[PDB]
Amino acid sequence: GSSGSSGDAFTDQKIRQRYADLPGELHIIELEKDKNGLGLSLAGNKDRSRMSIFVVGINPEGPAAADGRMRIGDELLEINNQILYGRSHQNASAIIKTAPSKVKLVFIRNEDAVNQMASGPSSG
Repeated sequence: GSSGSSGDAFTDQKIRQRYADLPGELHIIELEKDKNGLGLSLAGNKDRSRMSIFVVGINPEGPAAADGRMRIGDELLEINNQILYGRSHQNASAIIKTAPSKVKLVFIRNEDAVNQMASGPSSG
């Protein structure tokens, strides 16, 4: 009866409570992919053993920049109903690419993150 794959584990209430243990503050903002998409610089945690996608940059041409909500230090957790926790930053971007114009980004804001992140995308 109009019912298929059930799973309310991606519900905001569950998202905030799931990462409620984190020190920072969960910040869920919707950014409409721009001509290029969600242009954000991701980088693994200083220590490889520690997996975590941080924001060491926010493309001034992307949406995140236009909105003016996302900042440096945010730790992406989920994107378009897809948990990134554990996966490599590279993956995250991939998920967004396949995601539609509108994409729900669920990250955390911690003034200590900047100290945790590696801050080294090594692009060029």
